[PDB]
Amino acid sequence: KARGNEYQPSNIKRKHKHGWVRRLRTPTGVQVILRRMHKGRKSLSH
Amino acid sequence: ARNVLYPLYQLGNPQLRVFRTNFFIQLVRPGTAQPEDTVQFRIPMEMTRVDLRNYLERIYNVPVAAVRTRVQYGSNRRRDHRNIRIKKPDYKVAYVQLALGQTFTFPDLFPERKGRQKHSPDPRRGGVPGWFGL
Amino acid sequence: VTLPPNYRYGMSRPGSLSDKRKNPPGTRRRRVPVEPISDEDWHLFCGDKVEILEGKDAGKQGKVVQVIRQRNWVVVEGLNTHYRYVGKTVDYRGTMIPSEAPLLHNQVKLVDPTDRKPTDVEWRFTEAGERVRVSTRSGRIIPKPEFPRADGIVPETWIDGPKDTSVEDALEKTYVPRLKTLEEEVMEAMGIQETRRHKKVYWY
Amino acid sequence: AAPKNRRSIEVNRCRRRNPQKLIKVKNNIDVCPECGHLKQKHILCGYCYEKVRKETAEIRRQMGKQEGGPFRAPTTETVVLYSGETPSEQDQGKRIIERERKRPSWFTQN
Amino acid sequence: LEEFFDDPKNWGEEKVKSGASWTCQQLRNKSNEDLHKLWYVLLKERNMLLTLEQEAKRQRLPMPSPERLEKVVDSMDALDKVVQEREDALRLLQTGQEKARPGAWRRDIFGRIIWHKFKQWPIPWYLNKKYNRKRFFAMPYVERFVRMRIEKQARIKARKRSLERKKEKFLQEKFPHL
RNA sequence: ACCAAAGCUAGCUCAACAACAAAUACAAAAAUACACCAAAAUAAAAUAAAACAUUCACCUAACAUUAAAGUAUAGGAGAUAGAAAUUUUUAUCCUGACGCUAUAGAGAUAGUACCGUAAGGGAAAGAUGAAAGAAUAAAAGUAAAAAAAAGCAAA
RNA sequence: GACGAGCUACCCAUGAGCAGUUUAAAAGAACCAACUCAUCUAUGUGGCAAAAUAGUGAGAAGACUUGUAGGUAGAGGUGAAAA
RNA sequence: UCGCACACGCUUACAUCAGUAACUAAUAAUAUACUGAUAAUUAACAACCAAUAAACCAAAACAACACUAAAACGUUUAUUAAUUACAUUGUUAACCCAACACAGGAGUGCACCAAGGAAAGAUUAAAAGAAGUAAAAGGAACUCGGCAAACACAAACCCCGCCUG
Ligand SMILES: [Mg+2]
Ligand SMILES: [Mg+2]
Ligand SMILES: [Mg+2]
Ligand SMILES: [Mg+2]
Ligand SMILES: [Mg+2]
Ligand SMILES: [Mg+2]
Ligand SMILES: [Mg+2]
Ligand SMILES: [Mg+2]
Ligand SMILES: [Mg+2]
Ligand SMILES: [Mg+2]
Ligand SMILES: [Mg+2]
Ligand SMILES: [Mg+2]
Ligand SMILES: [Mg+2]
Ligand SMILES: [Mg+2]
Ligand SMILES: [Mg+2]
Ligand SMILES: [Mg+2]
Ligand SMILES: [Mg+2]
Ligand SMILES: [Mg+2]
Ligand SMILES: [Mg+2]
Ligand SMILES: [Mg+2]
Ligand SMILES: [Mg+2]
Ligand SMILES: [Mg+2]
Ligand SMILES: [Mg+2]
Ligand SMILES: [Mg+2]
Ligand SMILES: [Mg+2]
Ligand SMILES: [Mg+2]
Ligand SMILES: [Mg+2]
Ligand SMILES: [Mg+2]
Ligand SMILES: [Mg+2]
Ligand SMILES: [Mg+2]
Ligand SMILES: [Mg+2]
Ligand SMILES: [Mg+2]
Ligand SMILES: [Mg+2]
Ligand SMILES: [Mg+2]
Ligand SMILES: [Mg+2]
Ligand SMILES: [Mg+2]
Ligand SMILES: [Mg+2]
Ligand SMILES: [Mg+2]
Ligand SMILES: [Mg+2]
Ligand SMILES: [Zn+2]
Repeated sequence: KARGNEYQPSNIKRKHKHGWVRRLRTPTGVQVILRRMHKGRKSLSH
Repeated sequence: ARNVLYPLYQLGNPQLRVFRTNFFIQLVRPGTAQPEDTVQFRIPMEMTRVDLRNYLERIYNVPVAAVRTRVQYGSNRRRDHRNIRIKKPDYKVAYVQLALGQTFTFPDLFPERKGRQKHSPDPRRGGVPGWFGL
Repeated sequence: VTLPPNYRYGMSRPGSLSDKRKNPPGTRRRRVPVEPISDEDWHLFCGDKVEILEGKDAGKQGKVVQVIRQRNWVVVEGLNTHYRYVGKTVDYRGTMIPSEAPLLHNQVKLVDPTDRKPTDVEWRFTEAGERVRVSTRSGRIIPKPEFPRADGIVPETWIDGPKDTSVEDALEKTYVPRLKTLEEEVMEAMGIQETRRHKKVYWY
Repeated sequence: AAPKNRRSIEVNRCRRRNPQKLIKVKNNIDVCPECGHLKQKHILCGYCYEKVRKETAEIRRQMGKQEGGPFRAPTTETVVLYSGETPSEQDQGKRIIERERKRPSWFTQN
Repeated sequence: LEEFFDDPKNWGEEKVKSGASWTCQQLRNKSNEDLHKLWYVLLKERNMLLTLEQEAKRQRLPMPSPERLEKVVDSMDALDKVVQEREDALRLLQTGQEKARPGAWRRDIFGRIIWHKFKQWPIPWYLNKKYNRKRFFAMPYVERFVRMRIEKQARIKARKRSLERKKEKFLQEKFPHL
């Protein structure tokens, strides 16, 4: 019906999809970290 | 002791000892009314209950009956001119209760013991600069 | 100590009210050019007698209160002067104080004690290895101004409270250079006997 | 409908400086014989009504003290007294409020 | 329990005098037991000062003689330096390993070179699960990133130089020296 | 008269030369129990050929520099692509600037605010003085100073 | 070449709801709430709202609604096909 | 008259004292939402919290016993399990997802008030709009259509799909 509320906060899903461990498990995740360090972000991973 | 490595415990090890203790205490005036048997200490974050008990008894020779602890959350909400957040530090609070029937009271630490020019312009002068005599 | 990258020193202490008012948390101002003078090349101190060569007040003599090395200033007591009120309330302006205006070091020469004249001071290392200031013009040794300390505690007039350690005890050498550490030392001293030993532990 | 053109400052000065949008000058202002403040001819004096109001508030407080609770209110007529006054026979048999201030000049004895 | 507070007569007074803080040289002369004891005389004083601190903050009153808190820090800080030496000297004289905790040089996932502080486990490294899925080594693609920061660093260095250059010139044209 | 306006610095371009200590891959920042580890397969197309199918430099590598030469060749023999044999080169030292001044020059006072679930995107700004331990009135828009038959607003 | 299934499509785990009334009955049965949908009309249209509100409607022990947590990823997924 | 708790989710927005010229409130008053200083939720609830062998065909449905669609959940015996006060951690709120101090989206347990809250800033009573109430005689003559609305709420005939979905 009405839209824009799509994001329903969950702490478990947040850490499980975007968290540091999930990144480190896969090569491309690693490169996400790498690119994000090369741009020097305050926050690397959720 | 804080920030130190501790030896990994296994069966029949030496009793763990710390010769120079790393912690530090604050004795704080309770923000709410609490019974005569209760004292309140902010401690460092990494200190266990048992630690505060032994620390109190052996350093200060206090007969402690009961200890309880909670963790206080400092606000994350105040903003810098750069609009980055200032975080007040989180800190642990402990309540101790004295065993021998002793009553504490927080000492008043400030007893109050210590160690007229009217130049006002003349209403009837009408703005004349009085210094000048004539 | 709290410092930003671009900062102007206003005679006010870095950590003070007048300073937080002078340059609030978000200011960045124009660069202040400072003619570089290395520490070893610096010939001025607080307390010595100097002659002012510049301004409305010149040819005069005076004592130095403090040197601010960052912006390179010297302070002559009550010599270069401008007027500042202290108390100001709605109906009243109180305490007009003559205030020392800062002076650059190009306008101030060091005075040799004997004949009271301005000179160029130059560092010499003597035969015995002391660092003395020799006048180029007058050819003399110029002292440096032995001066009080910031806390106002003079060591000669002093008394111990309950918690002050008496000199004799503090100086006493009790050290016995033997190969134990604090743990074995104290444990042996306190008479705490330990028998059982640590099992083997792996390190990764 | 959207305006077809920006209006010039000329047209705007015409419209919003009109003699109708100007604030009219009120001609009924006078002074009150007592306190000499300003008041409009048909309205009570503000400054006078103030001291009246304050005194009414205080007398209502003291007569709130003379009453025990929310629903309890007197069946007698009330008469308020000031320092030095004793009830007349006309006024006796009535509830009496006693006050510290000597009776204000504008409030009469009757 | 009174030891959390100043001597009762000393409370309302504005200024309170105290000594200098301990300098290392004064501490080198003490034996082990004496340092060990001094530690607690320092400790208690520190707690008492801390309490007065907080209390003064609560009463909305400026705190008497703040210098004290600076001093009791230094001495403790000093005392530490003295014992640390006596351990760190002695451990050299015995073993000859400079660093007190065991440790190694590692190439971690991100291709940095890192100092890996060891940990103490009850079982050998080939049998420890968590330690096994920690990877110390790099993959081929990391070689590219490895290059980039070497290159990035090289720029921040190279254009710092070029600032110190300019500074020398301005000053010299602004101040006709000699 | 308001709103505004002015500084010269922060730093950049381009080029030569060559604070520990603890905590961390549990849902990173959580001292501590039985495992597993670890892995590799051509660059494609956009576009040129006035369409589009074979074909389309540069995009990986080093090889440099002056030539041989845009030559031999290779190509829907079209578009375009393109060598080698064989030849040339004196040392370092000697750093700067007909490079930018706060809509420029770095995105940068920052990868920060903020926007994204996430990969990712990504700003804005500073100005007195020796000393504040001394307190020009020039853009548009308006105000001082509503408007009087008529008409590209002027001549 | 990455990142997306915290929305929605469909599954896999593990939980939770469904009062009354009628009927021998929990029978993809009636009536009608909670709960779910979205029929019809009028408001609203830089809205209260990037799809709502008021009335009015369908279903309401089932191919039912719903919570937490997994899974499938674009040359694909999923689809009681509306491309 | 959408009330009090917990779950998820938010992070000090909560508490006391003080200040509000101007910032937040779409205005004021004053302050749960602005600013400063100071404090604060205390474990018995909740999280964390053994393995391996062996017996055991026999639904939940007030469960007697059944129905078809065949149903989530463990006891007991044996072998070993550091044995030792007090571990560590969650505890405020007027709150969350929708750019907002959004007439909207939100799981569960008990409630219908004992608990929560104000539809009007002040007037005036024009038109036109929105919502509601009542209407003489007539009762679809309105209009694409009885749409909307009704002191009605019932019947019948077709086409297309069989049916609930
Ligand atoms: Mg969004
Ligand atoms: Mg605890
Ligand atoms: Mg607790
Ligand atoms: Mg083409
Ligand atoms: Mg073309
Ligand atoms: Mg084409
Ligand atoms: Mg190509
Ligand atoms: Mg810029
Ligand atoms: Mg975010
Ligand atoms: Mg103008
Ligand atoms: Mg004309
Ligand atoms: Mg999933
Ligand atoms: Mg899902
Ligand atoms: Mg039912
Ligand atoms: Mg049914
Ligand atoms: Mg209606
Ligand atoms: Mg129905
Ligand atoms: Mg039906
Ligand atoms: Mg479906
Ligand atoms: Mg079809
Ligand atoms: Mg179609
Ligand atoms: Mg919660
Ligand atoms: Mg306001
Ligand atoms: Mg938690
Ligand atoms: Mg929780
Ligand atoms: Mg709560
Ligand atoms: Mg919205
Ligand atoms: Mg109104
Ligand atoms: Mg009307
Ligand atoms: Mg009507
Ligand atoms: Mg009607
Ligand atoms: Mg009628
Ligand atoms: Mg008709
Ligand atoms: Mg008709
Ligand atoms: Mg008809
Ligand atoms: Mg109808
Ligand atoms: Mg027909
Ligand atoms: Mg059908
Ligand atoms: Mg049905
Ligand atoms: Zn009056």
